[PDB]
Amino acid sequence: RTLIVTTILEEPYVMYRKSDKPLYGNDRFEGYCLDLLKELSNILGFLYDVKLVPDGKYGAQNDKGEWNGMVKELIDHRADLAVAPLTITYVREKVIDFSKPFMTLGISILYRKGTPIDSADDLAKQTKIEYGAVRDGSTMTFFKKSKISTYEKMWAFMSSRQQSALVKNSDEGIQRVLTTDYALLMESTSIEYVTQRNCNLTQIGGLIDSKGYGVGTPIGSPYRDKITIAILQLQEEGKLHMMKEKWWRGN
Ligand SMILES: N[C@@H](Cn1ccc(=O)n(Cc2ccccc2C(=O)O)c1=O)C(=O)O
Ligand SMILES: [Cl-]
Repeated sequence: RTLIVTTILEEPYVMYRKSDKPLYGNDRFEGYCLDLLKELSNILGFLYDVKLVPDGKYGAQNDKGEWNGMVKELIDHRADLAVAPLTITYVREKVIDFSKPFMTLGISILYRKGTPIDSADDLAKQTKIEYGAVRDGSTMTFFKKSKISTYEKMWAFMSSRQQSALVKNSDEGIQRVLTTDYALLMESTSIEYVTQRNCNLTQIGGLIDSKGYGVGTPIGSPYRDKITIAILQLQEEGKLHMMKEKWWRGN
């Protein structure tokens, strides 16, 4: 059985290789998730075929309980595994299984260096520095559903200034931090990726929430626990660290 692996284009997890050489099948791709998949294949001993998810979505549910994205590929048994920066969540666990996480991350703050600002409190108790998040993304949702006193104030701040505090996308948000007295709330993985490449930017404070990326499988898949095992081995031997450094390290 050659396993079908659903995944999604997302830098630096999954990208097309910058090459016109005759590369076919799995060889067309590179990135952290491709390296992880290669290690998993070698530990477990499986053949695999990487397939980009056709609708280009991670996976969410409609009012009819119908799913899309990589999650739907697994549910429909059109993929054996999903190896991507796919968040392990309560709603997804109802319909698919996940290995234990290969990466743990959380919302944090991206801002300029050399400022007194040190945490989320330093932003909430002031208005001279604008702060927001990518509109309609996981990060904004967190602040909109959070009952944590301090994050309720931040959302009340971001929302009252929806037009200029909530950006269109990461690229826009990053440029906004670079070109104005602005702080962007974004996942720690992305902040790390951007700060490695912009010496003028830095992360502020610690993790605001916590979640992990896991390998998705259909419910009952006999590969799930084996993949967890392999992940732990990689973690313990320092391979996940070197895999992360390989892709994240900048100049
Ligand atoms: N992990 C998410 C998808 N995903 C993946 C990488 C990632 O950086 N983000 C964060 C993100 C991407 C684009 C725009 C906004 C945001 C955000 O942090 O809100 C994700 O939401 C999921 O599983 O649905
Ligand atoms: Cl588990």
